[PDB]
Amino acid sequence: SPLQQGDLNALVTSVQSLALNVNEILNTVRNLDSRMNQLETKVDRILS
Amino acid sequence: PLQQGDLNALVTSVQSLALNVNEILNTVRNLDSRMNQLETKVDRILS
Amino acid sequence: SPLQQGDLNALVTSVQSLALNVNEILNTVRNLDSRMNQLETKVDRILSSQSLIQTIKNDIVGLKAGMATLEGMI
Repeated sequence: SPLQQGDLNALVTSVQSLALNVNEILNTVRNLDSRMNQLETKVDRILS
Repeated sequence: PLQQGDLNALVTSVQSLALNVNEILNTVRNLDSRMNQLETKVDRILS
Repeated sequence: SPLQQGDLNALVTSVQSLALNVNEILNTVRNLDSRMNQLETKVDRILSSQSLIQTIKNDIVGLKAGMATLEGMI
């Protein structure tokens, strides 16, 4: 048989779970974005 | 059959990709940590 | 008959084009980590400056004490 589904589904599950993981990453960075909007509003206040 | 022994490179590459996702996790974590630092700073300022 | 590794090769070039973009974002986000650390450094600097601000507010409370003393008579 040719190259079988071993490495195939190995890399496939890898990239799929880690793509949903990248999604969770960008959600955490969205939390980061919100908190940096907060801090930047405070710094705009103090600069005013 | 096929002679495509060169797939191990791409396999370890997608593993390093897993490490890359965990590394952007470390990224957002360190940014959140320095953010907590500066938010304590701005709390001090507002006080 | 089972399919062949056209699935392998085309999907390889696709996932590799996307993974290099992931790694490019990783490069720029390490740069952004360094820049955010520098922002944290500068913010700590300005907070050390607001420590001189604390010293000056203590100077002002001393100054109001002195002004009350001098004003006491005339």
